[PDB]
Amino acid sequence: DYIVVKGAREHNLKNIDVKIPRDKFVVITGLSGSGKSSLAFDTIYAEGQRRYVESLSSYARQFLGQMEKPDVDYIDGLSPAIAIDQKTTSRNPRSTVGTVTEIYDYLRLLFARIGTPHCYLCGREIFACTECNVSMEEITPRMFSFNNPYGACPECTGLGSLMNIPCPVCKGARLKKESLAVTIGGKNIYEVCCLSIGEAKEFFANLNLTERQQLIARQILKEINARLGFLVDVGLDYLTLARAAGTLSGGEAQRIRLATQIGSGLMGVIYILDEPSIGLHQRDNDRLLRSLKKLRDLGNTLLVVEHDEDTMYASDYIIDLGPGAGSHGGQIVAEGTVEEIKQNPNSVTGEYLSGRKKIEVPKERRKPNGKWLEIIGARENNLKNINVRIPLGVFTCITGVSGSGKSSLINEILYKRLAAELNRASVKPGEHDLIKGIEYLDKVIDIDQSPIGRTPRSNPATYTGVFDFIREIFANTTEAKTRGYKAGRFSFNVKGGRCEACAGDGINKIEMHFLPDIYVPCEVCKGKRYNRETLEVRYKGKNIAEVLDMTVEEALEFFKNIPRIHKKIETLYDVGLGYIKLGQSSTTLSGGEAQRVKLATELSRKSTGKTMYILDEPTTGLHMADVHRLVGILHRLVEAGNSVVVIEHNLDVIKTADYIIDLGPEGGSGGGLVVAEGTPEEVAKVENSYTGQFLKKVL
Amino acid sequence: DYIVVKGAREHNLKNIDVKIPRDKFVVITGLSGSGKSSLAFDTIYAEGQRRYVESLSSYARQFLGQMEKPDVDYIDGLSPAIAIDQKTTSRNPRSTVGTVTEIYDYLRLLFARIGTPHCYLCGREIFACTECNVSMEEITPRMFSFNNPYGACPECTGLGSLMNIPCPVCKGARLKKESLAVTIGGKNIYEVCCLSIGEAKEFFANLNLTERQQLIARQILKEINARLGFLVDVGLDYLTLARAAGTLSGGEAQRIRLATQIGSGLMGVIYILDEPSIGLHQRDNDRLLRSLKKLRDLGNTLLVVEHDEDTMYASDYIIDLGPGAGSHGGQIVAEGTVEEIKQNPNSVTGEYLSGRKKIEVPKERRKPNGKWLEIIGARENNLKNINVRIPLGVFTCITGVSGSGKSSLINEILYKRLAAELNRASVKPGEHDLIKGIEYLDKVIDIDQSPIGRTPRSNPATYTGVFDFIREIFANTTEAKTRGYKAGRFSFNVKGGRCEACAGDGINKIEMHFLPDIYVPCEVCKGKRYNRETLEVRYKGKNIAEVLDMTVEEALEFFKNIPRIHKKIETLYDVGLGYIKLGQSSTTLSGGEAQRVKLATELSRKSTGKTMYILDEPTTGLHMADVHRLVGILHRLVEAGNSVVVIEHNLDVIKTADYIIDLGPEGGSGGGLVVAEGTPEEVAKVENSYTGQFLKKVL
Ligand SMILES: Nc1ncnc2c1ncn2[C@@H]1O[C@H](COP(=O)(O)OP(=O)(O)NP(=O)(O)O)[C@@H](O)[C@H]1O
Ligand SMILES: Nc1ncnc2c1ncn2[C@@H]1O[C@H](COP(=O)(O)OP(=O)(O)NP(=O)(O)O)[C@@H](O)[C@H]1O
Ligand SMILES: [Zn+2]
Ligand SMILES: [Zn+2]
Ligand SMILES: [Zn+2]
Ligand SMILES: [Zn+2]
Ligand SMILES: [Zn+2]
Ligand SMILES: [Zn+2]
Repeated sequence: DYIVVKGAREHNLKNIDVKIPRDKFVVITGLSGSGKSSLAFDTIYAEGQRRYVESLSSYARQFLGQMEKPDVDYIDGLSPAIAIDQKTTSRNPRSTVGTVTEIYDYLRLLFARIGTPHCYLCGREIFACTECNVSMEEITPRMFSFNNPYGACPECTGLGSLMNIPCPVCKGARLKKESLAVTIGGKNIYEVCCLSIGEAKEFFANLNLTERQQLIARQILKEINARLGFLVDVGLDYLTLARAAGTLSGGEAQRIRLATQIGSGLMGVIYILDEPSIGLHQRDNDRLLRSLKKLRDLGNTLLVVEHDEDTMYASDYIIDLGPGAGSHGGQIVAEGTVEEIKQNPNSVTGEYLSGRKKIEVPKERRKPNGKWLEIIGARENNLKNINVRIPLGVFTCITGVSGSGKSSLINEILYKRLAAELNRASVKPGEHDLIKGIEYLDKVIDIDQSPIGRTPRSNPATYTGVFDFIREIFANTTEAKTRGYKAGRFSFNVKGGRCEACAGDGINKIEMHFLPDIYVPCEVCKGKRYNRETLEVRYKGKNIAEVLDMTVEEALEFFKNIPRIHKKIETLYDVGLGYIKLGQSSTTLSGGEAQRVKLATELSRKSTGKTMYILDEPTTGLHMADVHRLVGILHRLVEAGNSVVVIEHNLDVIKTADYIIDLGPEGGSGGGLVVAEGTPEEVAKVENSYTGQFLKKVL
Repeated sequence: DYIVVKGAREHNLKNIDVKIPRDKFVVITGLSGSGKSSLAFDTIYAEGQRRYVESLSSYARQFLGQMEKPDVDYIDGLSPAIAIDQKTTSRNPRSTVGTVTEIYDYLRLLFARIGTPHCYLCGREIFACTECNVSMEEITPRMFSFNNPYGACPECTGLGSLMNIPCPVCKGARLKKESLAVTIGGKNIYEVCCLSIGEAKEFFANLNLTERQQLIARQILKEINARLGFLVDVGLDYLTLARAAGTLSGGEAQRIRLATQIGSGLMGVIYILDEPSIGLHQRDNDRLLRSLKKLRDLGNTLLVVEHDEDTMYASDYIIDLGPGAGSHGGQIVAEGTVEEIKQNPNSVTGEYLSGRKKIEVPKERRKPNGKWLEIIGARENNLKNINVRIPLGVFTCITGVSGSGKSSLINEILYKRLAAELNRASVKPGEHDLIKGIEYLDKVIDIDQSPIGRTPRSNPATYTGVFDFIREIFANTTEAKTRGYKAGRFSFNVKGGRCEACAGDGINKIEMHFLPDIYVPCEVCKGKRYNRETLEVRYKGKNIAEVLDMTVEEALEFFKNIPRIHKKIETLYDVGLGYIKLGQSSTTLSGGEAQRVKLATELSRKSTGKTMYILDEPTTGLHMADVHRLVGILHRLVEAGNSVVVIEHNLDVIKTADYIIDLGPEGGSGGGLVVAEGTPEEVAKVENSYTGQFLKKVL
């Protein structure tokens, strides 16, 4: 009844042991990069998945790949583990929302059972019609499926789009003309799938059937209603069953997977979730928590990595890691219920939970200086031809419920148009007329969690530009002048100073007969990426490799004398990356580390006062202290004369914003409008706004 | 706490429902082809595997394939399912017994922890030696692994055999010369792996370590001892950790998988096993049952398809299907504990359990007629250069414990030599000198469970030769003579009578854009495999397609007038295939059905009295009634003047044999000898023979 883990030394874990209770709601918390995500996914999920995959067939196990064995002594009390995260892929066009949620099969069964046959030539009711003289075969569930030759459209082989343009025959219905003739309640299968989830649930609720039809089709109706209710309680009440799976975002895919797992009813499975509440409005938090509790009540163990206060208060057991990040983290500081953590004096989460540390609402807010950005005729996706004014020089937050269209309206329209107008891009913008006020801006930079590189030749030091200064100060030493060296000698990108064996990468590729490529450190350079002649030069007792190896915190004291390097190192420390090292490969950096590197690079630049920054959910996977630091950094950037636009669902970040734009009042076809605009105080006075109500409650 | 299954209609299941208790020892029983194996594997295992695979990554799920959805209404209370069966594959040479059992990792850890360094050039002890002037790196567990560049032999990339001949450098050790220098207790890792499992366990038990060594290496020793004990209790105490996984047989692989599953300690997993006791001697039955109970006691549900009496008596819940096979089966006849089934008057298993029906020991036994088969210098595998005499004209059974070498000695030596001498084969026989008495035999036929064909053009009717008689009697009708037809017209292999659309196969291949090939019935012939002109001819109110469609039981009454067809149909009914149809495709036949078809074909032949039949475990997946029928058929074949040699572990079949040859007294290197020979009464008088003791107890 316990999951005993001993000798966990994965990544930065400091040889810790823990006993996680089974069949309970367990939440893991900690600072960003403190090792909680590693401790969960790389140890427990990896072991649970491997112990089940290895027992399967040899062909399937090899096809799925060989998961790396975690550095753990022994794990006791383990079950097969399923991980849900925002890591979806396009996969294939054959899969849609209905197929993933396993409701299309029930729809096919219902249409085969109580469907009403019809003639596609004469339009009358029917197994043959005396008017059109056409004979039809027996009704089977296989006919309504587009994955079989009996029902798939012959022109587009049941894909709905010739390889992409829509199929002219079925117009994307993915089914034969004869199959679509069968209609239930005046709507065929395609029309039912085209409806929204809530609309479909309402239609099924009030559907009228005869006594025989109700008697024969009851379990199917019950299952369909239960699955639709699960989907609604999850939060995706605006989606359509006919939507392709690839087009869904990470959060939508994760929530769909959660709903499918709830519907399946699997028992004795360890579920590991990575921030289920991300990309979700505050009003859906209670429903999400209820859904999580319902999933747990099926006989499953829940391991949720969430920093939400409501999730903390609704959990059974909380495990806190820290007290810092990187080399300062990897230890269990607090453990117990929420009350024990709140009373714990050495817990980072408890300090914010008890109210000792909190984000203070500013007493003064900036005002626009007559410069505005106007968007005219925004009609992309569900936008109802609205016009929005975005003030310049202030901190602007775009709020609204999920599916309101804020992410599309920002990313696919404003950022694309600004990039085309300023950076001379080659990407088609969204459906809009024109943008007024572009001349007030000079450049636009988008900050996200995408990796900063794909090769080991890119490092945070090189990205921030401090590597050039380091090379110059190394070449300015007495030894370099004596030996006639150049500033480019101390670089792993130009031949002459780097090691020729690994070409400056520091690693070598070894190919096995029946195994994938394995990367090992270079033997000639011992992973130092430099030859002996270059490494012979030392400045202040340290060489170039030693300088690259040390962390930002050590570099702060080491480079106190040089002001130009000191400024960049101080910026990197202020963006919260004091534990990282300058020589770390960009391929190993996480999303948060890459975002912090980009923020530090933007801060170090000489702002001209005509720069616009766009951030899409910057608080993904961030603790309360990380949120406070990010708010401070954003406020500093705004005070630097630039403009910041952030799409955020966190109330703490929202309450500190200067301008708020609300999109709603619902999601999907029910949204795309503008509800409230202005300062947070003004928005809090709007009655018909959920964000306004939550802001009024917070303030 | 229950597994509720409703509306199960897979294959021949007659829409049954059942409630299987959870976390209990459950045994499913029934006649061969009664639908128990289908009801278990195709429904429960398929659903449990699919509900876990679909939740995994898209790339892994598609790589592992898409399991077919069973025809079941709904299943409640399900967990991920693991199926263990004799369906292993060669896979890759990179996997051995130790790697599969997950003991090689612990061996590497132990050698890295308490290993004794040594010099491979001077032979002295050592991190460098002042004599050879050679420096060695730090000892790490990765060095002892052959799947990494640090330890793999460079000549053969860590495979142990260049692509096959052994690597001249490492001589199959799969490791570098420096790695093998580290020895624990006078033996390196390769020598430890080369030892038998029991010998290795004994060596580890009496291994002497210092106080510090014992303190630092205790968990590893405990895990190694536990895994070795599990392997011994399973029954494979003669295997070697260095043996390749591909060379293992089906039973050995299944038992290794069982031992690995026990060692892993997974919880909340439904385990489905297909005859775990097959290929195992009676003396290991108690140990196997104890191992199964220990595996269940970890919090798992056991679904065992076994016909053993001891398994029935050691189980918690028994579900019995029947009462017949094929169309007569697919229903739950009895359900409850062993006492309830024994008292049940309409249970097939209970009738044999209570003693109402039993196999009677013959009161007289046949004697050899001076004709014997002599094998001289049999040295293949573990045979210790023994000579065996096999009498001719009688029923001979080859017994012995697992690993004694009976299967090798028979199949790879005697059958191969007889085939080369008589049928003019091109397969190299085993290590033997010569065989005396070959001139007494005319031909040798081996009967196994391999499929009788790979195309739909082969059917049991064509295999037995009755199809030619059916074609002749169809062409002898008045209509065929009037239309000038030929005997070859009513055949799906020659153009002229068969349907040209499907070329007589009856199915068509349809290729999808992103899906594998799908086979559907031919539209032109409607699956009848004949054109309208041929089908127009009817004999006694039935056409050729109708004749092919009907079962053997109906054909018995239909073809009473024709004696030649009646004899073959009666033979097919007597071999227990009265439920099968003549037109069934050979690709869909199971192993038991194929074996019965081969037995019927052999029975229908005109025996010349100089034929030898070899059967390897013919009682695989057979009920008690099936065993009785097989014993009767074998006795009839022996009485037909031929010779039968059967390698069987079942005591019921053994007690009815005329001659018994015992190989032992142990398995592996401890066996390969001859213990007892003669009649079962004589064998039962041998004290140092487990088979003799069991025969004495039975008689
Ligand atoms: N490729 C697409 N095809 C059809 N409809 C789409 C597509 N992409 C988005 N939509 C819909 O158009 C709207 C886009 O809203 P979007 O801006 O993506 O969501 P949001 O309000 O920011 N919520 P969230 O992503 O959950 O944080 C939603 O109603 C989507 O369902
Ligand atoms: N390819 C191989 N390489 C090495 N040893 C082998 C190989 N095949 C078999 N052996 C060994 O040689 C002997 C062969 O015995 P075998 O006849 O296969 O077993 P058996 O006594 O019939 N038992 P079972 O198969 O369990 O019913 C055993 O000791 C095996 O471990
Ligand atoms: Zn009509
Ligand atoms: Zn189409
Ligand atoms: Zn190098
Ligand atoms: Zn030496
Ligand atoms: Zn080698
Ligand atoms: Zn045809």
